[PDB]
Amino acid sequence: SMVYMNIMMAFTVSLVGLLMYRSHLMSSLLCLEGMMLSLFVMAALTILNSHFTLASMMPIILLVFAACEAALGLSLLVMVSNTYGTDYVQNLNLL
Amino acid sequence: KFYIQEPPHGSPNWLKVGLTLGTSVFLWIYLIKQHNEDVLEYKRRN
Amino acid sequence: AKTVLRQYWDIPEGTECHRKTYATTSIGGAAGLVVSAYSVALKTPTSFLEGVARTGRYTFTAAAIGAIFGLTSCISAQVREKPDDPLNYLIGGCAGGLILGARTRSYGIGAAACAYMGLTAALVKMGQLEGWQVFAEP
Amino acid sequence: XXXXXXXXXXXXXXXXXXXXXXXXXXXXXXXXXXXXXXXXXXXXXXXXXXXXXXXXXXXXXXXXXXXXXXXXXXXXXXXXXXXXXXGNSYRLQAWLYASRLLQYADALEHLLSTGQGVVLERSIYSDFVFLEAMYRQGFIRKQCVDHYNQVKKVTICEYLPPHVVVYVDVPVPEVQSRIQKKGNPHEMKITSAYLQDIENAYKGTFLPEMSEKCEVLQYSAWEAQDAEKVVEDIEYLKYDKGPWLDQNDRNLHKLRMLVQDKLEVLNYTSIPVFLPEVTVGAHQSDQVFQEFTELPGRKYRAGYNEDVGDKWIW
Amino acid sequence: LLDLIWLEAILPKTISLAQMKASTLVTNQKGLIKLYFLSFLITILISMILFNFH
Amino acid sequence: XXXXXXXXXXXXXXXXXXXXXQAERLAIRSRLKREYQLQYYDPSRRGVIEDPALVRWTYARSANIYPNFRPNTKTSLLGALFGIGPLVFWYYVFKTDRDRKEKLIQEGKLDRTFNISY
Amino acid sequence: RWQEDPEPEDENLYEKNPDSHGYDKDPAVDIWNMRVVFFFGFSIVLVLGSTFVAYLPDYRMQEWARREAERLVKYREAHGLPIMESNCFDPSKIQLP
Amino acid sequence: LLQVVRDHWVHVLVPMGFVFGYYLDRKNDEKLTAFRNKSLLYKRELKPNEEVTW
Amino acid sequence: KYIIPTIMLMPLTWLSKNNMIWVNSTAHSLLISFTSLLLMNQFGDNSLNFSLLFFSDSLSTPLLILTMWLLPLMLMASQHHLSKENLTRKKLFITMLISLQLFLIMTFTAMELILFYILFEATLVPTLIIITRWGNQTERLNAGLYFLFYTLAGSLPLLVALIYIQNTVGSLNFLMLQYWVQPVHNSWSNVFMWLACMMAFMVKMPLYGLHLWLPKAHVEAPIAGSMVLAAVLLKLGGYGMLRITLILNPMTDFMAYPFIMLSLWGMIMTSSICLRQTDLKSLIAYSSVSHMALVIVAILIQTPWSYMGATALMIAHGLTSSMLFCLANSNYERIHSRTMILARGLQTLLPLMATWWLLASLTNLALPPTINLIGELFVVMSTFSWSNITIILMGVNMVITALYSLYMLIMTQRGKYTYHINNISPSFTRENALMSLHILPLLLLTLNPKIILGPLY
Amino acid sequence: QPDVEWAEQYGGAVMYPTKETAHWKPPPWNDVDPPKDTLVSNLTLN
Amino acid sequence: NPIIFIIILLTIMLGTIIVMISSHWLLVWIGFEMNMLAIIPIMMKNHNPRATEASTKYFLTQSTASMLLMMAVIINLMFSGQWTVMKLFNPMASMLMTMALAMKLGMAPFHFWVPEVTQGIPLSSGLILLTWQKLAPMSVLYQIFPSINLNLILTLSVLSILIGGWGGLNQTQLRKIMAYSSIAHMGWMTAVLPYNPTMTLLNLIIYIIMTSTMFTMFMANSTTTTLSLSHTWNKTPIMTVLILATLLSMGGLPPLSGFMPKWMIIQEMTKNNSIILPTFMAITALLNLYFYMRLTYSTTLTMFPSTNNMKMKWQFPLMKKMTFLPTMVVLSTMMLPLTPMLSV
Amino acid sequence: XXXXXXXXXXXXXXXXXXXXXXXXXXPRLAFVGFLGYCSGLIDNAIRRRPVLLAGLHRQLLYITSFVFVGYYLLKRQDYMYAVRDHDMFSYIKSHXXXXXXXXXXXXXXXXXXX
Repeated sequence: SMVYMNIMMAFTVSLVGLLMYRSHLMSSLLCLEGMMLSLFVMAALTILNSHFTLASMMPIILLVFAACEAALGLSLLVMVSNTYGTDYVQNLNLL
Repeated sequence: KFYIQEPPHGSPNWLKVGLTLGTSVFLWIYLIKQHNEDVLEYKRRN
Repeated sequence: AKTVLRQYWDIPEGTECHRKTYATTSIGGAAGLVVSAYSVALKTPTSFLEGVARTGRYTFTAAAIGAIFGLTSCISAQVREKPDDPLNYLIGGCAGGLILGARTRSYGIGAAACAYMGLTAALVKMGQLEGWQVFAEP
Repeated sequence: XXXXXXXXXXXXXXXXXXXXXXXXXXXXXXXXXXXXXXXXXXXXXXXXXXXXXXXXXXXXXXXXXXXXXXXXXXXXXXXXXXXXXXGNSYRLQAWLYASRLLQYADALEHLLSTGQGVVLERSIYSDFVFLEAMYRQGFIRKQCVDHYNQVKKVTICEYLPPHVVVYVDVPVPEVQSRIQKKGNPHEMKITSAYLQDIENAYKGTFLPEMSEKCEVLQYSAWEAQDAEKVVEDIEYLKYDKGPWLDQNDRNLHKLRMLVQDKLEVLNYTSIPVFLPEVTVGAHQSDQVFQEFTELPGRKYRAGYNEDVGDKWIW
Repeated sequence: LLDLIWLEAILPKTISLAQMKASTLVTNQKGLIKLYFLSFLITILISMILFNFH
Repeated sequence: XXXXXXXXXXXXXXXXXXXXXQAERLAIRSRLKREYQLQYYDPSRRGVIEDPALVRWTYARSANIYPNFRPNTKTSLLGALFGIGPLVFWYYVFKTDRDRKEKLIQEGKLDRTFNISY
Repeated sequence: RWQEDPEPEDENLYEKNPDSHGYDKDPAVDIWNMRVVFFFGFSIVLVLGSTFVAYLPDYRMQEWARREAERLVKYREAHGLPIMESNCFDPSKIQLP
Repeated sequence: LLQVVRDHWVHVLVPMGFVFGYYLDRKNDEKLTAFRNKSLLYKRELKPNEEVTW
Repeated sequence: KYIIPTIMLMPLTWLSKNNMIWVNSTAHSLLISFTSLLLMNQFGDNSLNFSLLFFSDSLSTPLLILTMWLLPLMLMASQHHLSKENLTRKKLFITMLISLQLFLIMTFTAMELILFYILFEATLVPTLIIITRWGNQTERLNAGLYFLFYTLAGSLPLLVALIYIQNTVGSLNFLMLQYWVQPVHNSWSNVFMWLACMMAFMVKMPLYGLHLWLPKAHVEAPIAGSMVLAAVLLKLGGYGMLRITLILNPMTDFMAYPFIMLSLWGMIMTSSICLRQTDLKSLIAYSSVSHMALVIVAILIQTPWSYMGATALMIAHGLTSSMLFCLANSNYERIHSRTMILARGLQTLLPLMATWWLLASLTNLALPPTINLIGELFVVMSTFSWSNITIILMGVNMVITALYSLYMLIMTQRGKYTYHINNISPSFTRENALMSLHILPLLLLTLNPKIILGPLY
Repeated sequence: QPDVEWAEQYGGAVMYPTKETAHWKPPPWNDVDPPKDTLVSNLTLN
Repeated sequence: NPIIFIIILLTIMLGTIIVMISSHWLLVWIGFEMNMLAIIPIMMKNHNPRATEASTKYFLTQSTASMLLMMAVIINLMFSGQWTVMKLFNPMASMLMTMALAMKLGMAPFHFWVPEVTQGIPLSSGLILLTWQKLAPMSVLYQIFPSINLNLILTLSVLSILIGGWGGLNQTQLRKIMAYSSIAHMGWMTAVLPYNPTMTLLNLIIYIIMTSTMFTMFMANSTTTTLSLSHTWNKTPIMTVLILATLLSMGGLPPLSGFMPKWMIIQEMTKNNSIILPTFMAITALLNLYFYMRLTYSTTLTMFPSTNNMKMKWQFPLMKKMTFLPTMVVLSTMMLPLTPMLSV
Repeated sequence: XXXXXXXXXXXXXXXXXXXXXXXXXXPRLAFVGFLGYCSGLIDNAIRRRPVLLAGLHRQLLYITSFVFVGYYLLKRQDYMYAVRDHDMFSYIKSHXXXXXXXXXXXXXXXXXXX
C-alpha cells in the first residue's frame, strides 16, 4: 500500500545481489540472509496489520529455516577453502 | 572341484529360502478369500 | 510485448504499408536483443569496446530480417490482386532468409536454407484462419 | 543391505598384533620369499607371492586356467627373452599389477573381518619399482607409462592404509650370480642392467614409504635368514604417526565394503583408454569368452553349477 | 548430383545445422556459477516486459 | 566422342622423352603383375584375391560423397535445374491435359458410350 | 600394432570332411533336417496346398454370381423392358434442393 | 517311453499351441451373442437346433 | 488361430538342445504357414470380421500369406552365417525374426489405424538390432540411424493425424465402422491433415525424394541375405495407404497430383542409376525403388482397376526381389564381396543355379501371366484413364526393366573367372531349395491369381 | 566390424570436436583428484 | 556413514510426505528444505574436489529458487489473503511462482546446473536421488494448475526439449547424458499440466521407474561411453540386453513402455484444438532418441574394448529393484492401456 | 473426473462403492502374471545363475507379487472408468438442453470424379 512499496524495492535489490557475482563467493550467502530479512518484514506486516493470531507463528518458523540454509550451505563454503586457497566463483573446474 | 576357498552361497539357506516359499502361500489364500467376498457382496447388492 | 504483436495483424486488412514497415523493426529488434543477451554469457573480452561489438552484429541483422519481410509482403500485395495468401508470404519469406548470406562471404547457408526459412515464415500466416491455434484453454 | 547394528563390527577383536607386514623389493632373486615363511611365527596367516596365474589361484574352483584362458600371451618365461613389437612387454605387467591388487584386497578383507596378522610377499607398493627398471632400457614405450600412472592414482588412494610393517632387503650388485645358481633355467641369463636399476629404484621407494611414517627395517645378506631377530624387531617397534591409525566407525566400514567384493575392487583397474600393448581386439575377445563359458570350472558361475557341484534347485 | 547428394540433402541438412546448434549449448559457457546467474537476470525481464503477463 | 580422324596410331615419335615414358609404364605394369603371379601359381591359396585397385573403384561411387561437393560454385545449380526442374516441366503438361478432359465431361461429351472400365 | 585383431580365417564346408552335406557339422543332423523336414514343407505347403489357393471354397462370390445373374436376366427379359440397370437402388427420394 | 519323452519335450508345444489358439479365439464369439436370429439377412427360425448355429 | 502358435516359437528355440535349434525353428514354422491358407481365404461379398478387435479378418490382404511364406525362408539363407559364432547368439537372432513375424502378422490382420500405428513402427525395433549387428562391411551406423530417422521422422506425424480424426469424427477402430467419414472441404488448414497421413507411407514405399532410406539398408547387409527378405517385408508393410486413401480422404486427390509426378520421375532416374552401379546388391536395391513406385502411382489414382494392380504388385515384388537377394547372398557366401564385375561366372561353375538366375531375372519383366503381368500391366492400363500422356513416360520404363535383369545376367554370364579360385561346390541342397521356394509359389499363381489381387475382385 | 580407430571418435572429450572450447581436458576414470597442494598446512609463530 | 545414513535418507522420504500431505503454503517450504539439508551430505559422501564444486552449485541454484517461492507465498497474504494451496489467484504472484518451479522442473531457462551436478556425484546411489527429488515439486504443480498463465508455462516445455535435444549430443559422460535426458523428459511433464491434470503423474511413474532401472544397471562402475563400452565382451554379456531394452524405451518407440506416456500427452492436447504445438513435440522427440541410439552402439556393435584385464569373479551389487522394475520398463504397452485412470 | 466430489479422498481401493465385481481369471491379469514370470527369468541374467527357466524356485514370489498388486490395480481401473461414465450419464439427465437428437435425413453430398 505505502510501506510495502519500499520493502518490495528492497527485495529486488537483494534478488539481483544473488544473481550478481564478481570474484568473491561470500556475497551470495550474505544476500541469502538479506532476502530472508526482506521476506521477514513483508510477512510480519501482513499478519500484524490484518490480524490472524494463529498465523503469527508462521514467520517465527520461517526465521528458523532461514538460518538452516544459511548454515548448511555456509558449511560448504569452508570446504572450498580446504580444497582451494581462497573462495572464488572464478575458480571452478566443472564443465 | 567342489568349489574351493568357500562359496558365497552354499545353496540351502532355509532361513531365507523357507520364508520366501512361505510368503507365496500367505498371498494365495489372501487373494481368493477377498475374491469370494467380492462376489458375495456383488450378489447381495444386485 | 504482446500489444506490439497484436498491431501487426490489423494493418494488412487495408492497403496502407507506410506505418506497417515501422512496426516490423520493433518485432525483429526486440527478438534480436534476446539472443544478444544470451551471447554475453560467452565471456566478452575487455569492457564496452568489444561488449557493444557483439551486441551490434546480432541486433542489426535480426532487425533487417523483419524490416525486409514487412516491405516484400506489401510489394507482393500491391502487384496483382488477392489480399492474403500463404503463397504471397512465401515470396517474402525467401527474401528474409536471403540476407543471411550477406552476413558471411560463403553465398550459401542462408540461401541453402532459403526454402526452409521461407516455409516457416509462411506457416505464421497459415494460422490466420480458425484452423490453427498456438495456445488454447478448452 | 549392510548390517552394522549387529554384533559384527569394525575395530572389535582386531588391531592387537594383527597389522599387515610386507617383504617387498628385494631384487630379481627370491630372497624375501624364504624369510617371509619363517616370519609367520607371530602372524596367523601367510600369503604366497603373486605371478601370472595369481588371480586364478583361488577365484572360483581350485585349479588355475590354462595359458590362453587366463590371459592372452602371459608367461614369466616369455619376459626373460623379451621381444619388441607384438608380444607381452607391458600387458603382462598390467596383469601382474591387477593380480597383486586383487590379493591385497582379500588379505585386507581377511584382516578386517576376524583380526589376524597377514604377511604379504611383494605388495602393490612395489610394482612401480619393477616397471621403472625395464623402462631404463629399450623395452617399454613412453605412452604405456602414462597408462600405468593413471591406474596408479585411482586404485591406490581408495585403500586407506599402505603397510604398517615394511621389510626392504638390499643385496650385493653381484646378485646375478645368485640367480644363476637357482634351480630355474628359464629365469637364468637375465640382463644385469635391469637388476641394477631395480636396486636403484628401490632406494627411491623406501624413502617415500618412510615419509608416510611407515615402519621400515633394513636387513643385509649377512643379517638375512633369521627368525628370532626379525620377530623381536617388529614386536619392539611401535606404530606411530602412520595413516593406519584411522576412524573406527566411519573409515573402517567404508574400506571394508570395497575389499569384500572382488568385482568392485577391480572395477577401477580396467581403463577405458586404448593402448597397443593392451589387446583391444574384439574378435579375439569373443572366442575367449566362448572358451571360458565352455570350461568345466566356472561356466554358469556363482555357487550353483551343473556337472561340478549341484546340491539343490531352489 | 541427385540420387547421392541433392536428394540426400534433406536430413544431413538437419544434422550439419543441428550439430552447430548443439555446440552452442554444450561447449558454450565454460563453467562458472557467475555466468549462469547473469542469464537468470534476463529471464525475469522477458516474462515481465517482452511477454505480456502481469 | 570422336574427332575428324580416329585416334589409334596418329602422331607418334621416338625422341628421347617418349622412350623413357614407355619405360615408366612397363615399370608399374611388371610390378603389379608379379605380385599376382606369386598369388595365382600356388595350390595353398583357395579363395578370391582382394586387389587394392578394384576396391578403390567400388569405394569411388559408394563412398567419397560428402568429402566432395564442398566447392558448389555454379556447376551444382545447373545440375539442380536438370533435376528439380523437369518435375515442374510436367506440371504445365498434365494439368493442361486434365483441364481439357474435365471441360469435356460437363459440356460436349467426348467419352465413349462403350466405356465401363475404371 | 594389432595385438589381438588378427584372427580372421577362411572357412568352407564344400566337401572336405562332410562328403556331401548342407548343414555345418555332423552327418546325422544334416540328413534328418536338410533333406527330410526341408522337403516336408515342399510336400505339404506346395503340393497339398495347391488344391486350395482359390480353387474349391468358392472364394468371394466368383462362381456364385454367375448362377445368380443368369436367373435375373431371364426373369427381367420376359416381363420388364429395361435390362438390369436403369435406376440402381433409388425409388422415391426426398427431393434434392 | 523313456527314449521319446527325454528327447522330445519342445516338439509337442507348437502343434498344441495351435489347438490352444484355436480354442481361445473361437470362444470370443460367446462374448458377442447379439444379432443371432435378429436382422433378416441370414435369419432362420429354429425347428430342432437351439439358436441356429454357434 | 494365427497368433499364439507364433509366440510358442520363442520357448521352442531356447528349450531345445544346442545340436538341433535350426531343425525345430524351420519345420514347425512350415505347418503354421499351411494353416494360414486354410482359413483366411474364406470371404463373402464384403469380408466379415474375424473376432474382437485385437487381430481381425482380411478384406484385400493376401499379403499375409507372403509373410507366412517367408516365415521359414528367413531362416534358410541365414544358415551359412551365424554358424561360426556362439550358440546363445544363434538363438537370439532367430527369436528376433520370431518377434518380427509376431508384429508383421498383427499389422495385416488387425483392421485398425490407432492400434495399427503402434504395430507399424513396432516392426522397426527388431530390424534395427538385426541391421546394426552382423554387418560384414563398416558403416552399419550410417545405415542404422538412417533406417529410423527417415521412417520415424515421417511416421510420428501420424500421432497428430489419426487422433485428430477420432476426436472429431466418431472413432477409427474397426474400419467396418468407418462410414461416419465425411468428404474433406479442401482448405489450407486441411493440407497438413492429408500430408501427415501420407508422409509416413511415403518413406516405407520409396519415391524419388526421401528414397535413400532403402539403398543404405540393402547395400550394408544385416545378416547374409535372409534378413534382406524382411527389408522387402517392410516395403509392403506400409500397406495402410490402401486403407487411408479410400476411407479417410476420398474427395482429396488434388493434393495427390504433385506426389504422382514425383513418383513418375522416380521411375526414369531411379532406373538410370540402376545400370552403371558396381554392387550386385545395389542393382536389386534401386530396381526395388521403381517396382514399388508403380504401386504408389496406382493408389493415388483411386480407380477400381488400379487397386487390382496395386495389390498384385505387393505380392509380385515380395517374392521376386527376395528371390534376387538370395541369389546375391549365394555369391556373397562364396566370393566374399558384393562386387558384380569380380564375381563373374555362371553355367561353367554354377550349372543349375544359372537356370534359377534366369527365372528370377525374367520375372522382373512381363513374362507369361505369373503375377508381374497381372501387377505391372494393370497399373499402365489404369494410368491412361487418368491421363493420355502417362504411357509415353511409362513405356520408357518398360525398356529399362530389362536393363535391371539382363545387365545382372550378362555381367555374370561370362565364363572367365580367372581371379576367382573359390566356389568349389555350386550349391548345397538347402541353397537350391531356397530358389525353388520363391518361384514355384508364383508358378502356382498362374492357374488362379484370385488370391493375389482381391479388392472387390 | 568396428576397430580401435572408430572408438577414438566416440572417446571421452567432446563427442563433437570443439569449435571454441577444446582446452577442457577429459575427466578421470573414478572421480578426479584436484589440487593436492596450494594450501597453508601448519602455522608458524615467533 | 553407518546407521545414521539410513536416517538421513529417511528424511528425504519423509520430506516429500510433508509436500504430499499439505494445505499450508509455508508447510511445503518446510518440505522443500527437508530435502535441502538431507541431499547435500549424500552429494558429498567421500569428499572430493569435484564433489565440493557440485554441492555448492546444487545449493546456490536451488536455495535462491525456493526463496522466490516464498515471495509468491507472501503475495498470497497481500492478495487473496488465505493460506491455502488450492489456487494462486494473482497473476503477479504466478509469474514468480512458475519460475521458481521452473528452477526445479521446467528447466528450459534453468538447466545450467543439471549437467554439472549430476556428473559431480562420486556414487551411483546419489544418481537415483536426483531423479527421485523431481517427484516433490510436481505435487505442488498438480495442486495449483489452474489460474497460472499458460503463455509462460508452455514456453518452459517447448524450449526444454530443444535444449535437451541438443545438449546431449556433444557429451560422452554417462552421467551428463542422463542429466539432459531429464530436461528432455521434463518438457513432457510441463505440457500435460495445462491440458488435463491426469497422466501428468503417470509420466512420473514411467520416468522414475525407467531412470531408477538405468542407474542400477550402472552399478557395475561406468562414468563414460568408453567405460560402458567394455561390458559386452569383457564383462557380463546378458546384462547388456537389459541396458539395450531400457535405452530403447527411453526414446519414443511403440513396442516398449516409454511410448505409453507419449500417447496421452498428444491425445489430450489434440482434444483442446491444438495441432501446431504437439507436432513440434514429436520432431524434437527424435533428437532425444539419438543419445540413446549412440549408447545402444556400446551394446550392439563390437567397438573393440577388449582390454588385458579380465574379471572372473561374480559381481554382487546392491540392486534394490533392478530385476522387477526393468520387466515393467521393457514391456507395459498391452499391460497398461486403461491404467491411466488407476493413477489419478 | 480428476477432482473428488462424491468419492472419498485417499482410499485403499474404493470402500465407498464396492459393488462392481472384479474380473476373474481375466486375459488382462494373465499378461501381468506373464510379466511376473518374465521378471523371474531376467533376474538370473543379472546374478549369473544356471538356466533362466530351470533355475532357482524363488520365481513364485515374483509371479504372486505381480498378481496381488495387479488385481488391486485393475480393481481401481474398473472403478474409475465406472465413475467416469456415471458422472457422464448424470450430466445429460440433469441438463437435457446440452444434448440434441437427430435421426433420418435426405441430404445431398458432393460426388467425386475419376
